[PDB]
Amino acid sequence: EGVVRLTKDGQRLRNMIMSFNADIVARTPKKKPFFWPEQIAGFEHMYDGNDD
Amino acid sequence: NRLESILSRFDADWTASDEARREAKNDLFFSRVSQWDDWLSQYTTLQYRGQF
Repeated sequence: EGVVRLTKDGQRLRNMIMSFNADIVARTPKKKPFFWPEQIAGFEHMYDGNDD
Repeated sequence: NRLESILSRFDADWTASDEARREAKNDLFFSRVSQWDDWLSQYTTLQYRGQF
């Protein structure tokens, strides 16, 4: 046995956890408000993201 | 005869030190092959078994 045989499990688990967390970062929808379509009827352009 | 005496002596010595032999063999296997001493659970069900 060398030196990289006994660290395989921990390294694989580290890689899997980092991959799962990257998936969480990428595919999770961000924080946006919950609006009824009738609450903002005619006001849709106000919440686009502009600062006008 | 000689054969019977030799086998009797060997059997006495083997049986006297059985438990120490088994414990030392386990220590060798644990520190050289793997720390999951599962003779059974080889087809029971495949579950994660880390080596840390």
